Amino acid sequence: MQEQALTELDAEKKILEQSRAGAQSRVDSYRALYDENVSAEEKRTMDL
Amino acid sequence: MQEQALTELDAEKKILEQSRAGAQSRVDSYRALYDENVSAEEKRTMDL
Amino acid sequence: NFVDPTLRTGQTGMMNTMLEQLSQSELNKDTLENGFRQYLTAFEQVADL
Amino acid sequence: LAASATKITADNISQSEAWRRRRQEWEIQKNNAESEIRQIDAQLEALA
Repeated sequence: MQEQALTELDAEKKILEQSRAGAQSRVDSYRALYDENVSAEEKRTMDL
Repeated sequence: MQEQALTELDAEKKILEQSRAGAQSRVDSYRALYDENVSAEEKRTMDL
Repeated sequence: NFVDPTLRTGQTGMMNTMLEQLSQSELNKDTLENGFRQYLTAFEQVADL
Repeated sequence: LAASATKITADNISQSEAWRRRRQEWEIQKNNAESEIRQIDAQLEALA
């Protein structure tokens, strides 16, 4: 039963790794948004 | 009492399955939104 | 590496107004041809001078 | 009339850009829910 109690931790690690991957995808998305501050076309609107 | 401790897990699975179904409904909704990028009528507005 | 096909120095007003009209998201053949016919009208006028 | 039509085409570009930012928010939400599904599946595996 100790081996089962110890593969349960290898399962908890998978849960936390999916959390990590979700949060990393969010950081990747918002960094792109915040870095491309205004689109090439939002500047075109202001010039217009 | 072990059998009760073991049907409690069949109850935890139901909790997690409702979570799974909620999240799957959200994915289904947002995929439809993101796939139908602009409606047939939002394009009509731009042509107008 | 730095040439941007859309923004160019010395770009004529004709090309400016065409890029203006292609700056939406729905570029179907109808808008893509109307823009070019209008560009071509302006071009014809500046070529007849 | 040229000034009016210039403001009209500026509003057109602004509209389409608002819709593009909307679709980007939607893609972020779809990825949130899509990763939450993976997390809940890993959670169901930990429960099994």
